[PDB]
Amino acid sequence: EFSKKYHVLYQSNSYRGISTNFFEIINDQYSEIVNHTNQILNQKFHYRDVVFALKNILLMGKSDFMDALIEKANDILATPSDSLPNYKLTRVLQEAVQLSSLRHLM
Amino acid sequence: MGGEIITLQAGQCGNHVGKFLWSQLAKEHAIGTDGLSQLPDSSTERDDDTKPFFRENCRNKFTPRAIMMDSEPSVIADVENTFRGFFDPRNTWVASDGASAGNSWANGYDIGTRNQDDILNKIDKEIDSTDNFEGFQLLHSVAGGTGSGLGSNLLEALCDRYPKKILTTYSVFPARSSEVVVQSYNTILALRRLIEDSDATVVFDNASLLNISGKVFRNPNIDLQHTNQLISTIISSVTNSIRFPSYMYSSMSSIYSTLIPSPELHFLSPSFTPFTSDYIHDDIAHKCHSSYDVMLDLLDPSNSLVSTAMNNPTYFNVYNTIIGNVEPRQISRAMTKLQQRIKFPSWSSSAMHVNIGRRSPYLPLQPNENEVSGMMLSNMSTVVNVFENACNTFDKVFAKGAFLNNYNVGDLFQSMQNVQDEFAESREVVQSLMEDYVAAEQDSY
Repeated sequence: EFSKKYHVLYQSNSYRGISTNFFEIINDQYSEIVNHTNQILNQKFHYRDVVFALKNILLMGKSDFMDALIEKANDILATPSDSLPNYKLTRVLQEAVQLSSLRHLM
Repeated sequence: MGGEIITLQAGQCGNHVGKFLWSQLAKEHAIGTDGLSQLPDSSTERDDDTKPFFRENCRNKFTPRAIMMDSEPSVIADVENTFRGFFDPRNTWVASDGASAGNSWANGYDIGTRNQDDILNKIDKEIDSTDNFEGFQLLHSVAGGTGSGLGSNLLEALCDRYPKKILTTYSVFPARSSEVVVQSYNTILALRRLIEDSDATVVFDNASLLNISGKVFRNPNIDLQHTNQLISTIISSVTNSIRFPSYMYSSMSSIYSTLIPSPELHFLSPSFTPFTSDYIHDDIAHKCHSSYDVMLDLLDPSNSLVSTAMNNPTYFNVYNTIIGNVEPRQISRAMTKLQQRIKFPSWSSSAMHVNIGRRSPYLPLQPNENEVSGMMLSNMSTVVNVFENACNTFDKVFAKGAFLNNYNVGDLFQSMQNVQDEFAESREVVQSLMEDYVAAEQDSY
C-alpha cells in the first residue's frame, strides 16, 4: 500500500495528467489485491467452504442431519410452542451437527 | 451415524467375498490393511468413513463390523495375511462341532442350534457397540450344506429377536436347471426361511455369474476365488449411498424404504456395465454419456438369470439405476427424460412407471479417470419361474425317496418331509398371486 502511495506521488512528481499510466499502476494493484483477497477469504476464513456449506444448510442439501433433526424434534414440535422448546431444539440442533458427522481436521 | 450394518458371512464364499470387500473399502477410504489412517490430510471430512461397516478403536485403527461363521480355511487365509488387524479374532467362529455338513441343510441348521449361545454372544457384542442399527446383510450360497443351513437358522432367530430392523441377504443361486438333484432339497428348505425372514434378497445366479467370469476375465485357471472378486465389486457399488451420505439425494435408508413394494416381491437381480479389472487387462474402454446411457438398458451382460434376462413379458416392480462418476448433468437429464418415456421395462395394468436412478461421483483417493460406470438393481415378477423349476426338481427327488432317514428322527418331517409339502402349497399360492398383480385385478372396485 505504502509503495502504492509512493507511486501515486511518483506520477504527481513529473505530472502531465497521464490517466492511462496512472490507471495501469492502479490496474496492476487491483489484480494483485483481488487475487490476495481471494487467498485471504478462501484460505483464512474458509469462503469456498462457506458457500458449499450454505448450499448444504439453506438449500438443505445435508440429508443426514435433517433426518436426525426431525427424529429428535418430532415429539416436541407436535406439542405447541413455548419458551423452553427453543432450548431443547437448540440442543437437538447441536446433536444433529454431531450426528451428521461434521468435524474439524484442518 | 448413517444407520449401522452388520454383515454375516456364512460358508466359503461369504468369507472369501468378505475379505475382498474389506480390501476394497480400505483402499477407497484411504486407510491401512490394519485400518490405520493415512498420516498427511487424506480425509478432512471430505468423506465420512463409514461407521456402518467400521468401528473405530481409539488407536484409530479401523476394524470391520462383521461376523464370520464357517470352518477354519477362509478365516486362516485372512489371518495369514496382513489383512489381520482389519479382522477380529472374536467375531470369527470356526466349527469344531460341525462334523461334516455333508451337503445337507438340516445338518447345518442343526449345528447352528447347538452353538446358538456362543454365536449369539458374537452377534450381541457387535449389536451392543451399535449406535442405531439400520440392519443386517447376510452373505452366503444356497445349495451348500453350510451356506444353506446355518444361514437359514440364524435368519429365523434374528427375525424373532429383533423385529424392528432390516434383514437383507445376498444369496448365490445355482441354475435354472440341475445336474445334481438334491440341490433342490437344500434350496427348498432354505427358501422358506429366505422368503419370509428376509425383507430383501439379492440373487446372484451362478450360471450367469460364471459367464461373466469366463468371458470377461478369460483365464483358464479360474475358480470361485477368482469369481468372488466380481461379486465384491458388485456388492461394494450397491453400498455407495451409505458410505457416502454427502450425496444429498442419495441416502440409503430412505432409498431402501421407497424402492421396496412390499417384501412379497423382493428377489432382486443386478446387472452392471462396464467392468473393472481384477484378474485381467485394465479398463481402457471409454465411451460416450449416450453410450453409457444405452448400455444400462441392456441386460446382455447377465450377472444374474432370475428369468429377467431370458424374457420380460410380465412387469418390473421396481428398477433402480446406480450411477458412479460425475459427467455432464444437463445431458444426464435430457437422456433420462427419453428413458422414462421410452419405457424399456414391461408393465402391469396399474404400474406403468416406477424406475429410479441415482447419481454419485467417484472418490479421488482412487486414480482419477473419466470413465463412467453403473449398476442396475431391479425387482421383477418373472422370478416365479425359478420357484416353478424348484417345484419340478422337488417333485423329482421326492419321487425317488432319496435319504429319508435323517429327516424321520425330526418331529417336523415324521411322515417323511412334511415341511417341503407345506412349502410346495405355500409357494404355489404366492406364484399365482404375483401373476394377478401384472393384470387388472390388482385394483378392483
